[PDB]
Order: sequence, then structure tokens, then C-alpha cells
Amino acid sequence: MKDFTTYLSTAPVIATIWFTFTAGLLIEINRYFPDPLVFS
Amino acid sequence: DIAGLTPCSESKAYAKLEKKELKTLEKRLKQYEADSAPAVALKATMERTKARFANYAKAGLLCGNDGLPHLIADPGLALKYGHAGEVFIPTFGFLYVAGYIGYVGRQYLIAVKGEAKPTDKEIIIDVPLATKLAWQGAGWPLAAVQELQRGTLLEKEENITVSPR
Amino acid sequence: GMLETPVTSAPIVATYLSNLPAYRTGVAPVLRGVEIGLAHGFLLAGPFIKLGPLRNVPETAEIAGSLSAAGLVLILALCLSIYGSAQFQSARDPLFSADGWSEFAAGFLVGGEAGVAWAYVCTQ
Amino acid sequence: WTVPTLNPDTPSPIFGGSTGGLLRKAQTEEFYVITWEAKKEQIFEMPTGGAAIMRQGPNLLKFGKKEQCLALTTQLRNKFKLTPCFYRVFPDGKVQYLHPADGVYPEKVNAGRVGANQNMRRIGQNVNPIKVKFSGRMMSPAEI
Amino acid sequence: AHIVKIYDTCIGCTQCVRACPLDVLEMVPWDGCKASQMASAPRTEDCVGCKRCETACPTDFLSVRVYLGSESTRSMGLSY
Amino acid sequence: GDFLVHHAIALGLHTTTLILVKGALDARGSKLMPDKKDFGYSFPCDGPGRGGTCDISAYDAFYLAVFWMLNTI
Amino acid sequence: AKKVKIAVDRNPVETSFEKWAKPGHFSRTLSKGPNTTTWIWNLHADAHDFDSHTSDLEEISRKVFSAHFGQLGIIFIWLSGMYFHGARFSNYEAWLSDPTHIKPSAQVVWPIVGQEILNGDVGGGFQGIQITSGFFQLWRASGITSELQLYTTAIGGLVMAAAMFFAGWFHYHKAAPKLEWFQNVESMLNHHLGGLLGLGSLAWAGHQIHVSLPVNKLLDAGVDPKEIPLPHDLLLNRAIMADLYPSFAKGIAPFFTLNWSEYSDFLTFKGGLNPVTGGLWLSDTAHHHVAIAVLFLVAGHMYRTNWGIGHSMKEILEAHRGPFTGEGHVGLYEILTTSWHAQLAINLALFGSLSIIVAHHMYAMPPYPYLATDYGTQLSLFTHHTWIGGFCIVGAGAHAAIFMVRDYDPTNNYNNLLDRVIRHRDAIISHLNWVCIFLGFHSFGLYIHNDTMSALGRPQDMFSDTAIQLQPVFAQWIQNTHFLAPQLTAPNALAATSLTWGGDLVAVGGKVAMMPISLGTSDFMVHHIHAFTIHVTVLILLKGVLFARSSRLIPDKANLGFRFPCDGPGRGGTCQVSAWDHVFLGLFWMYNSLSIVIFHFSWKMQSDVWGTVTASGVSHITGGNFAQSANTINGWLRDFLWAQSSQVIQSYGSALSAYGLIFLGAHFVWAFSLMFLFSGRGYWQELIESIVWAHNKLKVAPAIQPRALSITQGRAVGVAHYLLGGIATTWSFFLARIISVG
Ligand code: CLA
Ligand code: CLA
Ligand code: CLA
Ligand code: CLA
Ligand code: CLA
Ligand SMILES: CC1=C(C/C=C(\C)CCC[C@H](C)CCC[C@H](C)CCCC(C)C)C(=O)c2ccccc2C1=O
Repeated sequence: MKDFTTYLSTAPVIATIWFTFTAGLLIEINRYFPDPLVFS
Repeated sequence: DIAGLTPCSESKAYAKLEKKELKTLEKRLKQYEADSAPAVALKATMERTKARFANYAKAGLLCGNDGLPHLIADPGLALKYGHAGEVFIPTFGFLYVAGYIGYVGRQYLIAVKGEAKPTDKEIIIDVPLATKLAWQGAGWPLAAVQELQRGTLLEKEENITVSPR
Repeated sequence: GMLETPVTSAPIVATYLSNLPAYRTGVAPVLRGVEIGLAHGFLLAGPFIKLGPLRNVPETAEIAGSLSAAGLVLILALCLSIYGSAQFQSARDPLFSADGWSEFAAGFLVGGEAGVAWAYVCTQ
Repeated sequence: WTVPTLNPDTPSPIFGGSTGGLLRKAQTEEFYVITWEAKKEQIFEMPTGGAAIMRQGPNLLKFGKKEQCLALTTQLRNKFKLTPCFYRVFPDGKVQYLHPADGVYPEKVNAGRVGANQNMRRIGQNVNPIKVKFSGRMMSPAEI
Repeated sequence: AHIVKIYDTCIGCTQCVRACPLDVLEMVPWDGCKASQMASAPRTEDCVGCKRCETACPTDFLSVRVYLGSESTRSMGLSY
Repeated sequence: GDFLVHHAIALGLHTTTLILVKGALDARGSKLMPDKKDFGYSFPCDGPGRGGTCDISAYDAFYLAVFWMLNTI
Repeated sequence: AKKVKIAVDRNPVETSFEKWAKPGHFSRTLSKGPNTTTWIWNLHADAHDFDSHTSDLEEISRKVFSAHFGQLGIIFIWLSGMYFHGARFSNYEAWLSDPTHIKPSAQVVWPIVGQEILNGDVGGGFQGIQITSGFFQLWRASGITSELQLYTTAIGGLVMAAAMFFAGWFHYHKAAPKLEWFQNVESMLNHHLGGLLGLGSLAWAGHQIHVSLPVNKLLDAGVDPKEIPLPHDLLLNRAIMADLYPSFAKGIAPFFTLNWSEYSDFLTFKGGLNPVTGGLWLSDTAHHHVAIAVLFLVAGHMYRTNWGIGHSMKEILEAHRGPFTGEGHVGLYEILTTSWHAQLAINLALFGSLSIIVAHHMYAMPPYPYLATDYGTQLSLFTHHTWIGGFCIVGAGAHAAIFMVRDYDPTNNYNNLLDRVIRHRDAIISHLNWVCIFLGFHSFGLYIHNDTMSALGRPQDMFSDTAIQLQPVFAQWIQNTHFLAPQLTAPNALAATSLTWGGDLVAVGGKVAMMPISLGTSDFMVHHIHAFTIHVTVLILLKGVLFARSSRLIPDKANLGFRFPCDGPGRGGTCQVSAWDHVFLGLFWMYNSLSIVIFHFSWKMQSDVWGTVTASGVSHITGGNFAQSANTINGWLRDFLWAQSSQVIQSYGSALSAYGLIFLGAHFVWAFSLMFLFSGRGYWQELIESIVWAHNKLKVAPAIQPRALSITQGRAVGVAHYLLGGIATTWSFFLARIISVG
């Protein structure tokens, strides 16, 4: 399990999780606040 | 108004644009049933279209002869006429996040330089350390300035390699 | 050595080449030039007459095509002459020398133009 | 050690031949001959392409340029553990011997060799190109 | 003919001589390094400019340098 | 419409200057080739050693900058 | 006489995540970890280069065998997804009722950031992206009538995917076959000929005879899909089958009594296309797979394994020995049982050539119902399988050169066919060089001749049907011979195999499915362009293989390896001499040649075949302008590229607007690639030095030293982006065009 969690810490795996999280947050924000153009 | 523009709420072309987009959606609607899945989706789109055009007019944007919103970038004109939310405020919104990301990465890079094998700490991320630095980055502007004044932000010219000249 | 092959080394092929004007030694370079020029000059008229810009004219097609074949032979004769000038500036066969090639180029012009003229006479 | 003399009648390996051999240059400018002794008959790879069988005892090959001879020398020395030597032959019949120039392969240091093109300085101590300008020809600062 | 120069930072590893595919370089006695030997370039007329010698030199910066110069049949690596 | 195009023009001027300015300031040498001055303005390369040195001369910086000049104009 | 037997090793390797946390473990060089960014690229480049990780053939074979299970498992996930999306996100059930008016669709997008406009109006009260993969036509032919049947196949696909991944793990970590097992080529061919292809064809014939034929017979009759008997009812009740096909009333007795003529009602030899659906008769297709099954099952009993009878492949090769070829095929058997690359070179060559043959035969003989009148599917399938074949062939050259550098040993090859080919490589390349120059002048020069004559106002001087003519007389003769085949040379065939040879057009739903194709001067000219661009691609790839080991420039090229950038600026310059660089250059020419092939197909079909049938006659999409316009380069620019790109550039604001975006984006990626192709890493390494200085100044310099890409990676990155941008540009242009008008 230590080695498996080490594998998840490799750069490609971290980037996939990080961008999957980052993309999901942006997608969800635009789902509840559609069409943001000005801060207002 | 500014630069010959007019508020979108008072723009004839802006109003006509909304009708064109709604008319296109309505034309596709009448080939389906009242409460079928395609019809519900189209009605949802029309609601968002109406909301979008109300929001931009309510925001007090400026529309050109094209009848499309235009943004004001000069800080003086923006604060003078209440357009700070177009470019000016988002300018400082982005820089906080951009500095946050950059400052957190710089802290992590310095942290692992002390380790025995820095290279293996870059391909294989030290997640416990990264999360610790991720939260402390919220105060980067304060920490960033204090480093600048104490003179530890920049390397010495004598410790940086350069090519022959 | 070099890769032996029937095309490169065969009896029938070798004899045929040895009888061509280019390889037939013992003949004056000028005479070889005329013999070579006549053969090429006669053929050179064909394509110009049949596929030239004035091919569909009843009588002008023959004259225009042959007159263009004569022009190309003149250009080729210049190519032969300048080649000899560059190549031979300072061996068994007389042809491959400054004196021999100059005679060869002159013969080609005389033979080539004669062949073009002879081709025209065949048509009319 | 004395300069070997080439023997034109040395037998050559069993090779069918190829199109990658000598050209008209060999008849006008120069060509190269490589010779060596073989302990047993064996198959080797010709730098010009293909495989040839080396006869037991002396062997001789002719190549179009020096690099081809020294490419075969590397094969024979490194893999089959032989000790070849090759010459430069001119159309006039003159024969020039080289590799090994003094009988010992250059990788091994040998007394009696005189250093050539050796600069007693570093690369960073060369003069600037302006100081070797108008010297009659394009000259690098390293030359002077 | 190309120009090949050996500089006094040579450590006498012999790697340049082994790398050369035309036997342009050789090792000679020297007293300026631990190995007591230095590279030499006595046969630059056979140099082709491949720069395999520079690839093999361990010293930094290089101790063997090749400056491509006038072309010829030998330096242009022609077999015709 | 003129705002976007003008900023694209600035990108062209700055990038073309970057290529040309690098070609001049690095002409006399660099970390990858400390003694580039000894080879001249225009040479092919320094070979595949040290990772590869294709298009390392100052002549090649100009050659790459012509593409960006055509793109900018 | 080594017996053919199962041979494995128990627990060869341990299943642990330890090595998952140590990148580069497979290679000695990369195991030490990174010091420069070049290490990262080297990790991915050499991951699957098994032959260089270890020198043990047995270890190499075991990795290949299990890596193939992973590929099979991935295809099953992909196939499962296609079947699943058909069940849950498609209008397939509506399409079955009205195939000629409803556009197939199996992908739906979520309503976010306004992308829901891509859910176009496809028919059947459904909104989604129109698909051109032809899955609806395939499912109809097999007899699928409900989304439940699609759903079950998807679940079965996932179970197969799990089985494939288990097999890969099992046969590497638990029971790994030994090297002697992998080298039973005679046994493998027997099983793959009679077992894989043979029984696979017979099993599919069973499905067609019992499921596809009854279901499609009723569907064509107009029966509602929901009212058709289920496939198992057809299997259990012979009474139902007898009604559709009376031959079933006699059971299987005719098969065993050799009264095979009794089955004439469902084992036909009609030929041509089914008028109702415009596709091949399924009764013809069933007799095809029954005949193919017998041929392959017989083929699988040819090689000797354990019982004396049969052939030894080594003996066959050594017996074929002639006067002109020295030793002959001696030594090939050892080459082809010890070199994976040699096997891969052959298989890629023929597998790629097969994919191209599939493209030609499927359009000319549409095998599925309603495939022909769906012009988007016809164009996509032909173009897809031409590109697949093109890449595979270029790979065949790549792995033929790898064999030549790594697995070639002169001692085993002396005076055999392989050796003698190397010994006259200059003769081969010099002749192939001249043929390419000849073909370039006399094919592309004709276009330049026509363009200049047309611009000068001399149309009578052009090469065309109204001017100097170039008729494909040989091709026209073959078209007529195949058109008259049923009369004398194939008496028992009712119709010609294809409607391209001649005859009358078949129209389904008011649209042409297939009609005779006429070959004229333009077809003569374009075909000799194909021969030109194919011959050049052979020259580049064949040259790389023949000169992989040495040439008159680099006498010891083999020692440098298969993939190196150069041998330095000496000898005038030796950039791109390695055999890897001949694949790199060969990729451009393959792309150039196949682009003309798919432009030729697209313009010819729209101009001369595809169209709408009306009372007066056939009106084609481009109105028969191929014959008069495709003889000049200007004609292609104006009539094909400029005119037909109208659809893609007007796509914004519609469901096809995605193709417009990808059309621009593809143009971008292509131009972006020229940065890597036109430059060299010398400039970029110096640029990074100044960039690194700024990071050093701010104490933010990385521990892994930045490096400009290697010379070879710059060429690989360049060609990959060049191909992606170019191919994606045509992809968007074709689909937005054909979907809009076709
Ligand atoms: C990027 C450069 C730039 C440019 C070209 C402009 C241009 C302009 N600004 Mg802006 N401004 C900028 C950056 C810029 N600004 C920045 C970075 C800030 C600080 C965040 C401001 C803050 C600002 C204010 C507070 C005001 C302007 C105003 C103006 C307008 C007239 C005065 C002026 O600035 O003259 C040319 C610009 C410069 C020489 C650069 C420095 C400008 C300083 C910072 C502001 C000068 C204001 C001026 C004294 C006001 C006098 C009254 C006015 C009605 C004549 C003009 C459209 C005035 C306006 O709204 O006019 C209608 C105004 O009141 N600007
Ligand atoms: C969970 C199960 C498991 C575990 C713990 C291991 C463990 C090991 N395997 Mg084994 N293996 C497994 C399952 C497993 N294997 C399976 C299912 C297969 C069949 C394919 C294999 C086949 C296999 C081979 C052939 C080899 C190993 C090897 C290894 C060793 C190193 C593997 C490595 O570095 O992987 C890390 C690699 C990865 C995480 C890459 C995963 C690749 C898979 C196939 C997914 C591909 C996805 C694809 C690219 C998707 C498209 C990408 C695109 C969207 C961008 C190690 C002892 C190697 C060994 O022992 O070398 C000495 C070796 O050569 N394994
Ligand atoms: C692989 C392809 C294939 C398969 C699987 C089938 C299968 C079938 N065909 Mg078809 N058929 C095929 C190809 C195929 N056909 C071809 C190529 C032709 C053209 C020549 C035909 C022409 C044809 C005709 C004309 C007919 C069939 C019929 C049949 C059915 C009955 C056959 C019969 O009498 O079997 C007899 C007996 C056997 C096959 C042996 C069965 C052995 C069982 C499975 C053993 C089980 C043992 C196990 C231990 C017990 C269970 C224990 C457990 C529960 C505990 C059957 C569904 C008949 C039918 O009913 O059609 C509707 C029929 O009339 N076929
Ligand atoms: C059955 C097919 C097959 C198989 C099994 C192999 C297997 C192999 N090939 Mg071969 N090859 C093939 C087909 C095949 N090849 C074809 C069709 C071509 C022609 C293009 C080549 C050309 C080729 C070359 C030129 C080389 C190999 C090499 C190799 C070896 C190492 C490959 C490696 O490490 O990749 C690792 C994998 C990667 C780095 C991933 C590549 C990713 C590509 C470029 C993505 C392209 C875009 C993508 C598909 C779509 C868009 C993606 C999106 C994210 C934007 C290995 C033995 C190499 C070798 O050294 O062999 C001895 C080698 O030099 N092959
Ligand atoms: C449009 C661009 C273009 C053109 C015209 C060519 C042309 C050629 N390439 Mg090149 N090539 C190109 C792009 C191009 N390439 C690109 C982008 C790449 C990088 C991937 C390559 C990579 C490449 C390779 C690797 C090879 C070629 C080969 C060839 C030759 C093919 C055979 C031949 O001689 O045909 C005949 C020549 C032509 C069709 C050229 C045009 C002729 C005109 C129309 C007629 C003649 C004009 C006439 C005499 C009037 C002149 C008047 C004037 C003097 C006043 C030819 C010289 C192959 C080769 O050399 O084969 C022997 C070869 O191996 N090319
Ligand atoms: C542009 C260019 C470069 C420079 C390109 C480089 C160095 C590649 C850049 C790759 C990426 C963008 C850098 C690495 C990114 C890291 C993985 C971190 C990313 C983190 C998140 C943002 C994902 C060459 O090195 C080169 C070499 C040879 C011929 C031509 C060229 C060439 O044209």
C-alpha cells in the first residue's frame, strides 16, 4: 500500500487528479452561474 | 456614452439581437412535442438566453453599433463611470490566483532543495508537504513583500552562472 | 569486383554496342559526328510536327515542326561544342580530345541539319 | 618495426561482388588496399554491403576511400581479434602505407611521436576575431 | 582541409583517438597531466569533420576542437 | 476589431526582435558553445555532441527570424 | 523432432506495486533517476522497446504476448462503449422504423457553457451528434432490434475486457510460456487458419443463417421491428423458419446426403445489391462465409505438428532454389522465428494493404443495409480505412529497418536472397529513383501543361476529352469484361458483383446507392498521380531499409544504431542519414499520397455517383464537374477545395459548428508543427539558458535541469503535429460537407 500510494504521487497521476479537480470546479461554477462576463 | 458607445439596455441593435437568437430556438422547438425531452431542453436554453440578455443590460455594459457589449480597460474611465467589474476588478482577481499558484510552487521547490535527492522529489510529489504549502499560500502577497524588503527574494549576481562575454 | 550480370556482361549486347558509331573506333571523329547527327536529326522532327502548336494546320504543320527540329539541333550542337571546351583543356581514341571533339561537334551540326531536312523531304 | 611492403598477388576473400565497390575514381585519383592474416575461414561483413568469407592466411581487399578501410579494420580488430593494415595506392603505381603509421595503433602511446597541432592554452584563451582580421585569408583565432 | 587543435586541458583519456573514424589523431608522450600523454593531430588532411572526437572528450570545455575549413575529395568523404 | 489585431502586431514585433536580439547577443558565445566567435557568423553546427547543436550560429537566428518577419508583415 | 507441447514457467514474476513507484526500472540507463528533463522523454520513448531492455528472447516474447492481451482488453472496452452508447444515448430504435429519413446518432453532450447547440436535430424526437461510423447499419444486418440487445452486448464486452486483462496478468506473472512454445510456427498457423479464421467464419455463418437472414427478410418486407419474432424463437421453432425459408422443413439431412441444392433459397449466388436496402444480399453473404469456412478449415491442416502428415515450413523454403538466386530462401526460417521485428515488418505491410483493399471493396459492394445512401458513412469508412492502411505500411518500413540494424547477422545470411538484395542496392535505388522522376514529369507535368494552356486561352491544346485524349483503355476493358461475366465466365451468378462495372443504377429512398463509374481522361491523369506518389514512398522507405547498415557515405552506419540524428557536419553534412529518418520522411509522402486518394474519391463520388434520383434522371451533388475540371490544378483549387469548403466555414451557429472549430484548430496545429521542422535545438537550448537565468535570479530554478528536445524528438514532434493538423483539417472538411449536403 505504501508503494501504491507512492505510484499515485507520481507526476502524471497527480496532474490527472489535479486537473480533473480543477476542471470540475470550473465546470460546476459555470453550471450554477452560467454566462459570467462581468464581475458585477 | 463613452467613446460613442451606448448602454446596452438602451441599444436598439442589442434588443434586436435577442429576438434573433430566441427566434432561432423557437423555430426548432415547433418540430417536437410539448413536454418531450428535446422540447424541455430547448425551453431551458431559451430561459438562459433571456436571463443572459437581462443580466448584461442590468450590469450596465456599453454596446457599440454592432449591438454587442464592449469592455472598458482604462482604470480612470472604469472607476469614473462604474465599469470596474469588466477589467479592473478581474485584473486583481487574476493576479491573486496567479501569484498564489506561483508562490506555492516556489515554496515547494525551495523546500525540497534541502533534501538529499531533490530530483526524485519532483517527479514523485511529496503530497503531505504540497498540501501544507497549498494552504499557507493564501497570504502570499504579505509573505512575498516581506521577502523583497529583507533582500532574500533574489539571488546574488555572483551566485548565478553566465556565459562568456 | 563489380556485380556481374548478363546485361552488363553478355556477348550479344557487347557486339551490338561495339558497332555503334560512338564505340566504333578507327573512324574519323567528323564522320562519326555526321553518322550520329543524321540518326538523331531524322527522329527529332517527329514529335514537333505531330504535337506542335501548329499541328492542325494542313500544310504549315510540316514546315513549322521541322523548322523547330532544326533549331533544337542547332542548340544541341552548341552544347556539344562547349562540352568539349570544358572537358578537354590539356586518350586512346582521337574523339576524346580537344581536336577530336571540335570536329565531332561540327559533324553533328552538319549531319543533324541534313537529317532534319531529309525528314522534311520524306513528307513532301 | 619496418614499413611493410604491399604484395599485389595476395589472395582476396570469397566474395560474389556488389554494386557498392570501386568507381572511376580508383582509376584516376587513388584507392585503398587493406591486408591482414586470418587464423581460420570466417564470415565477415563488407562495409560496401554483403557478407564475405575470409580465407585462412593472408587476405587483401580494395576500397574506394580511407574510411571504408578503417571501418573494416575496426570490425576485424574488435570482434575477430585480428591485426590489419592498409595502404593508399595511386594510379601511377606508387603505394603509401598508413595505419599503423609507426607500427603501433594510435590509441596506444608510443615514444618517438611528435605532437602536432597542439596549443599550450585553453579554448578560452584564444584572441578575438578582430585581432586576426585582414590576415590575407579567413583565419580563426585558434590558428594563430 | 579542416583544422584540428588539441588544447592543454587534455587528460590523456585516449577517447578522441578511439572515436576518430579516419585515424587522424594519436597519443604522444607528455608531462602536463597525470596520464603523461596528450592527444595529437598529425594527419588532419584525412579529417572529414564528423566531430566524433569532440563527442568523446570528457573535459569541459573540450580539449579537442575541429574547425571546418576548405573542402576536398578527402574531407568531403567522396568515393567517386 | 482593431484592438485584437494591433496586439497581434505587437506580438510579431516583439517575437521577431527576440529572435534577432538573441542572435546578436549570443553571437559571440553561450553556455552550449562558449567559443562561438571562433567559428564565424555562419556555420552549420557543432555536431551532435553535447545534446545537439543544430541552428546554433548567429546566421541561423536571422534565418528563423525571417519567418516571423513575414508572419508579422 | 521436438514435440509440440504446452510449456510454461510457474510464477516467473511477482505482482507488486514496488516497481510502479520506481520509474525507469525496465532500463539500466534510466533506473538511476532524472537529472535533466531529457530523462522524462526517454522514459516514454523506450517503454515498449522490449528488445533493448533485455537480450533474452524468452523474456522479450513473454512481454509481447501479455502486451497483446492489454491491447485486446482495450478494444473490448472501446467496443463495449460503442454498444452501450447505442443502447442508452442513441436513436437506434427510431432509426429502424424510418432508416431513410432519420440520421444515426449515438453521442449526446451535456448542457454546459452553451455547448448544447451541438445536439442537433437528427430525427426520431432525438437530439444528438450525427455519427458516421456505420454502427447502425452493422447492427441491423446482424438482426439487432432493441436497445436491450445492444445493452447485453456491452455488458458482455466488459466481461471480455476483464478476461483479457486477467489473461495478460496470468500469462506474465503466473504461467508464462517458454521460448520453445512461441516458436511453434507450424502449430500457430494451423490453429489461426482453421481455428481463428475458419471456425470464426463458420460460427458467423451460423448467426446469419439463423438470426440475420430471418430478421432482415421480415424487416425488408415492412414488418414493424417490435412485431418480428425474437432470434431464439426462430432457433427453437423450425416451423417459423420453414415459412420464411421452406428448405428448413427438411432439416440437416440435405447437408449430409449432399443434396446441397435444397438450400438454394437461403444459400444464394445472386450478386448485385438488394433493391430494397441497397446493400448486398444477406443470403449471398451467408454462402460466402460458409464457403470461406471450408477453405480455411482445409487450410489449417497443411503444416506438420505431431503426427507426421503435413508440411515443414523450413523444408518448403529450402526446396525453392533456382539458378538466378544462389542459395535461395535458405536462412529465412531462422530469421522469421527469432526476430519479432521481421515478423512485424511483414504483418504490418500486408495488414495495412488489407485495410486499403477493404476501403475499395466496401464502397463498391456496400455490405450493409442502407450503408450506400448514407453518404456520410460511405465517405468516412473509405477515408478511415485508407489512413489506417497508410500508417501500417510506413510502419512496415520502420520495422524492416530495425531488423536490418539489430537482428541481422551476416554469418547466417551468405549468398541467399536477402544477401543478394543488399549486394545490388545501388541498382535497385537508382532504377526506382529514375522511375519516380519519370512518373512525376509525365503525370504532374500534364496538369501544369493543362493549367498553362488554359490560362493562355488554348483549350484545344489541353489534355482532356474534348482535346488531346488519354483514355484508360485497359481499365475500360476490364470494366466491360466484369460486366459481361455472368453470361459466359460466371454462368451461375445472376448479376455482376458490383454496379460500378456497368448496368443500371440502384436507388434507395430517392438517392443513388451505386451506379456505373466511367473512366475518362481525368481518371487517367489522377491514377498516374497515385502511381507516382506511391512509388516515391517506396523509394524513401526501401532506401532506408537497404542502406540501414552502411552506405557510400557512412560505411559503419549500423554501429550508430537505428535512431540517431546524424554523424556530424563532416563529409559536407550527414543530417538525417539514419533509417529512422527514412520513416520520418516517408510519413510525409504517405500523407501526401493518401490525401490525393481521398480527394479523388470524394470528388469522383459526388460528381458521378452520389445524387438524388428524380423523374428526369440523376442529379449529382456537384453536377458531373469532375470530368471537365479535374484536369487542372486550378480546377481542384476552385471547384473542389474552395467550393466544397463552403459548408465547413458557414457551420457557426448550427449543430455542425464543432467541425468549423476543429477546421481552424487543425489548421493551427499543422502550422505549429513547422516550428519544430524548420528549426534546430541549438537555438532553443540557448533560449532556455536565458530563461533559466531569470528563474535562478528568483530562486525558482528547477532541480531537473531544463533541456531543449533532442534532435530526433524535434523531428518526431514535428511530424506528429504535421500529420494531426493536416488529417484533422480534411476530417472536419469532409464531415461538415457530406453531412450538410449528402
Ligand atoms: C496604460 C496607460 C494609460 C493610458 C494611455 C491612460 C489614458 C487615460 N487615462 Mg488612465 N490610468 C492608467 C493608465 C493609463 N491611462 C493607470 C495605470 C491608472 C492607475 C490605476 C490610471 C488612472 C487614471 C485616472 C484616475 C484617470 C485616468 C484618465 C485617463 C484619461 C486622461 C488622462 C490620462 O491618463 O492621460 C494620458 C495618460 C498617461 C500620461 C498615463 C498616466 C495617467 C495617470 C495615471 C492619470 C491621469 C489623470 C488626469 C490627471 C486627470 C485630469 C482630468 C481629465 C478630465 C483631463 C485617458 C483616457 C482620466 C479620465 O478618466 O479621463 C477621462 C482620469 O481621471 N487614468
Ligand atoms: C494490479 C496488477 C498488477 C501489478 C501490481 C503488476 C506489477 C508488475 N508488472 Mg504486471 N501486468 C498486469 C498487472 C499487474 N502487474 C496485467 C493486467 C498485465 C497484462 C497487460 C500485466 C503485464 C505485465 C507486463 C508485460 C510486464 C509487467 C510488469 C510488471 C512490473 C512493473 C509494472 C509497472 O511498472 O507498471 C507501471 C505501468 C503502468 C501504470 C502503465 C499502465 C498501462 C496499462 C496497460 C493502461 C494503458 C492505458 C492506455 C494508454 C490508455 C490510453 C491513453 C490516452 C488516453 C492518453 C511489476 C512487477 C513488467 C515487468 O515485470 O518488467 C520486468 C512487464 O514487463 N506486467
Ligand atoms: C457453427 C454454426 C452453426 C450452429 C451452431 C448451428 C446450429 C443449429 N442449426 Mg444450423 N447451419 C449452419 C451452421 C450452424 N448451425 C450452417 C453453416 C448451415 C448451412 C448448411 C446450417 C443449416 C441448418 C439447417 C438447415 C438447420 C440448422 C439447424 C440448427 C439447429 C439444430 C441442429 C441440429 O439438429 O443439431 C443436432 C445435434 C447437435 C448439434 C448436437 C448438440 C450437442 C449438445 C449441445 C451437447 C450438450 C451436452 C451437455 C453435457 C448437456 C447439458 C448438461 C447440463 C445442462 C447440466 C441448431 C440451433 C436446424 C434447426 O432447427 O434450424 C432452426 C435445421 O433445420 N442449421
Ligand atoms: C502493431 C503495431 C506496432 C507495434 C506493436 C510497434 C512496436 C514498436 N515500435 Mg513501431 N511503428 C508502427 C507500428 C507498431 N510498432 C507504425 C504503424 C509505425 C509508423 C508510424 C511505426 C513506427 C515506429 C518507429 C519510427 C519506431 C517504432 C518503434 C517501436 C518500438 C518502441 C515503441 C515505443 O516505445 O513507443 C512508445 C510510445 C509512445 C512514445 C507514444 C507515441 C504517441 C504518438 C506519437 C501519439 C500520436 C497522436 C495520438 C495517436 C492521437 C492524438 C493524441 C491527443 C492526446 C492529442 C516497438 C517495438 C521505435 C523503436 O525504437 O523500435 C525499435 C521506433 O523508433 N515504430
Ligand atoms: C510542391 C512541393 C514539392 C515538389 C515540387 C517536390 C519535388 C520533388 N521531390 Mg520533394 N518534398 C517536398 C515537396 C516537394 N517536392 C516536401 C515538402 C518534402 C518534405 C517531406 C519533400 C521530400 C522529398 C523527398 C524525401 C523526396 C522528394 C522527391 C522529389 C522529387 C520527385 C520525383 C521527381 O523528380 O519528380 C519530377 C519533378 C517535379 C514534378 C517538379 C516540378 C516539375 C515541373 C512541373 C516541370 C519542369 C519545369 C520545366 C523544365 C520548365 C523550367 C523552366 C525554367 C528552367 C526557366 C521531385 C524533385 C523524391 C526524389 O528525389 O525522387 C527522385 C524524394 O526522394 N521530396
Ligand atoms: C519549440 C521547440 C523546442 C522547445 C520545446 C520544448 C522544450 C518542449 C516544451 C514542452 C512543455 C511545454 C514543457 C514541459 C511542461 C511540464 C511537463 C510542466 C507542465 C505543468 C502543467 C502546466 C501541465 C525544442 O526543444 C526543439 C528542439 C528541436 C527542434 C525544434 C524545437 C522547437 O521548435
